[PDB]
Amino acid sequence: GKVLSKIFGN
Ligand SMILES: *C(=O)CCCCCCCCCCCCC
Repeated sequence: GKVLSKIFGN
């Protein structure tokens, strides 16, 4: 959830 945000970001 933070990845998409942290990995993926945005
Ligand atoms: C927040 O929603 C985290 C989800 C980010 C997507 C990860 C999907 C892939 C999961 C398998 C990778 C190995 C598991 C740690």
